[PDB]
Amino acid sequence: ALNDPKMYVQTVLDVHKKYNALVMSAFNNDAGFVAALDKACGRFINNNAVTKMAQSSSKSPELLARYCDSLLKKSSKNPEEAELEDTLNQVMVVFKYIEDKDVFQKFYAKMLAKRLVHQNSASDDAEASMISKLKQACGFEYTSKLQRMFQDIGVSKDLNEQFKKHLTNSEPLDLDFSIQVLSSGSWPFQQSCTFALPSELERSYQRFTAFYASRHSGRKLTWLYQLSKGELVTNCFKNRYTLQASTFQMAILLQYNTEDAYTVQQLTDSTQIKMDILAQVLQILLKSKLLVLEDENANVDEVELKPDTLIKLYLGYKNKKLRVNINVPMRKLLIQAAIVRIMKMRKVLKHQQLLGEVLTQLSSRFKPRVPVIKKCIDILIEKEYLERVDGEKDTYSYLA
Amino acid sequence: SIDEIYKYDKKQQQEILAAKPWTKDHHYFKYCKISALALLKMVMHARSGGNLEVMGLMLGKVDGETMIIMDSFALPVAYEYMAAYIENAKQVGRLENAIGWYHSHPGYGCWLSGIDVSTQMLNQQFQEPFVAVVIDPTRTISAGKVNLGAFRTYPKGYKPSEYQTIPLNKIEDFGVHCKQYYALEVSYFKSSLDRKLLELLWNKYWVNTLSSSSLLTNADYTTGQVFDLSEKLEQSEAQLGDKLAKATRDSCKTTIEAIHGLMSQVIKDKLFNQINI
Ligand SMILES: [Zn+2]
Repeated sequence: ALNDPKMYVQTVLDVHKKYNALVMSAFNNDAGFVAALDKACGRFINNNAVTKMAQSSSKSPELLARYCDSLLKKSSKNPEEAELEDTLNQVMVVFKYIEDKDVFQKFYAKMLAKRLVHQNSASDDAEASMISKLKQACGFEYTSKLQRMFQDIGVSKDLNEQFKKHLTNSEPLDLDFSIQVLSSGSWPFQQSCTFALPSELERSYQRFTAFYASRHSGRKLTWLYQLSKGELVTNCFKNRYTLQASTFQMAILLQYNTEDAYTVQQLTDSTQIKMDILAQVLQILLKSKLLVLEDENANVDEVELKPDTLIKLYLGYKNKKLRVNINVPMRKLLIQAAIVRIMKMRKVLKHQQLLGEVLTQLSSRFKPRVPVIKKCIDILIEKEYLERVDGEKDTYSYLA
Repeated sequence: SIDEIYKYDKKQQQEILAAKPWTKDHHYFKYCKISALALLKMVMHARSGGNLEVMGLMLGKVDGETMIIMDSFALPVAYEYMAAYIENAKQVGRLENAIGWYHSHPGYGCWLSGIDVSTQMLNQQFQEPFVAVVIDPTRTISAGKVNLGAFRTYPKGYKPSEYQTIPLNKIEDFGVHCKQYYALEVSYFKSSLDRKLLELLWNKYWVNTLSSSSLLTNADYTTGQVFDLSEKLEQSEAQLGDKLAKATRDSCKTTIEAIHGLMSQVIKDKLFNQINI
């Protein structure tokens, strides 16, 4: 199951459905048959045995998120939107049975980010349907991050087509420029690695910022060059090569515009890339045999990548593959006590009214953050502590 | 020589505690005898918090239908500090044990709150002799007279007005938790002898007495008393067609206070204004 959990998930789906049909025929709601159902699914499925000695326990309940990712990810011939919906419908029913739904929204949000920003998402219309279904489960606050991620994808799509119209009124760009503006505070991505923009891509850069100054006022742009790709062609080789590479590989290849060979130190100094990231980029470039060094007999494994080796562009590049693509991926217990203490005096309190009375009354030490207090109050009301009102507004009450 | 309140008799206290005469009848305790030291320390702690709320324990014994209080010690505050400080009762050399708890209501009348009555229910259930004192600092400071709050509660699942000054906010809490406790008549005892001799320090003031500014210091208190007397008399009339005796007593005390203030004013006018005319 650990090696190939793909078919492990499919086993659970088939077993559950057939159990209901057999009972209603002759058993007539037998006491013994119904009782044995709740004991088998809980212990055997929710937490399996091999999660203990394999030092991997958090990943076990998280294999459901990747299953739904595979259905909405760009792949080969996929099932049509006629039989897939009904299988997803019963998935919602079993989802409420799990208690740690918070981690579900985290992993699905991170996986959705990589699917959308890289244009690897399939059936984008169906993606809105999937997120809409998750909204009904808990609320818009539960899917607050997810909805914003999908919204800015549509905004950027209309922004690019509006940018094309703006290009006709000015000098046409020598390259096709498309950009996902994304958003700050709603995405897992963040700028971490500094980068020197190549002189070829600067002008378009500036152009776009102008388009983002007239359209939007008081808005910055934190470009993520590690998440940007592009297509680069060669006009001096024997054959035309339209390679697809990230911004880092693009800059490394474009550095050979003026010369033929460079050392690692000059590459590091000119592009200001960190040692580890640049080492990984150089290694994956060497895997594609795009750049070679003087000594073929030298082994890259037992010889450290010292920042002095002179790598030269291989002018007789005749690699047998015409489809080169180097763009492949490389305990506190204080807040619960405070909550019960503040609910002692006031029998009935709103959720947000209770927040602040505990969130920031003791904020001078151990700033608690909203989600921690939400989770603690959830595990409290679960264990016969708050027993919130049956639906009248959002009062949480006490022993009522 | 009277006195006889002191000299804690261990055998009598153990006998009255083992007899448990208040289990049979619920209205056993009716009189609360607070000491001079008890009041002094209680009021000092109540005013030493301003608008904030203070609470401590009060030590004493039980004699027949009366509960006598001899001492009271404050508390640091719900955390471990209060429980650690509770050991003071058995750490010092004193035979008075503990009889109840006092807590202040800075500007919220003198009644008992819902959490207050629940704590009193628990304390009475597992510690049989217990009383709650609900004195008010702001009222005694503004009006110049101490208002008492001995408010022993009823048992659970049993069924059988004075300081009604709460304008808007907490009057709702008063109405719901009103029949769950009954007030105790507070009758102060002075040990005489040493304390009666040493009470001459009150005479040392002699200026707040000569210029008391009464009848306006506690005007709101008298208006509230008349407001309570109005429906007390209406209830007496409704029953008549003995609450009338109680209404008459309340009217007599209020009128006596008013005439005492007028007498003080007349004495001051004769002493100061009618000289050098
Ligand atoms: Zn109180």
